[PDB]
Amino acid sequence: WVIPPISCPENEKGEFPKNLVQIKSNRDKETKVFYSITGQGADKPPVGVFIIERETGWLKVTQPLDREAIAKYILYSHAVSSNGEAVEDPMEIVITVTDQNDNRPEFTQEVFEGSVAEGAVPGTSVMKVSATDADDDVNTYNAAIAYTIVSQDPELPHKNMFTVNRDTGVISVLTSGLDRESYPTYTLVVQAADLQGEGLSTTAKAVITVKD
Ligand SMILES: [Ca+2]
Ligand SMILES: [Ca+2]
Ligand SMILES: [Ca+2]
Repeated sequence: WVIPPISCPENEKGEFPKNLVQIKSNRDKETKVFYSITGQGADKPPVGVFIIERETGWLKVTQPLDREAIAKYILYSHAVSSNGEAVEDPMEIVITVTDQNDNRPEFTQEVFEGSVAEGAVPGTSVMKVSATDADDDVNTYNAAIAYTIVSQDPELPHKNMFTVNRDTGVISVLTSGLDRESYPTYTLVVQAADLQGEGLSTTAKAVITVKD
């Protein structure tokens, strides 16, 4: 069997500090030992965001974390006898910051210029609007963006001219009518909303200039 790793849920509240796991060294009864820790987040920037009870070897986190700032922390423990002799070899402990969804997805832009041709046939791909999300796009949907249009303008010759692939944010003519003659440009309001379209959201525009 083996020892499992250590992950600590970001943005935690309750009271601080909090007990991660517990450290040891068989020189428990043989002498007196004092545990300490080295690394960033311990004895380096960020300064002591992690501490260990010298007499119990109880790891600790004296505040909340940001998986966007640092998702993983690497921490090293040491054992010393009351007299100043390392009894154990510096052991390494790894601490993972799980994620939570506190990031509004961000359209890479606010104004995505675009262009379509009159002929165009219902299916023609006109352009694409694109966004980013920094929450754990790898082990949570928390960075799963889902696109939709909010308001087209002018709404002629029909409400709902173009449409947008949710999954990839591409706009394609949805029905016919585009007539450069009377509606030369169009102003689409796209909306990216993470969590597969059930969480944080943002918006930007799309200017589809109909061509001859
Ligand atoms: Ca965060
Ligand atoms: Ca998010
Ligand atoms: Ca996050």
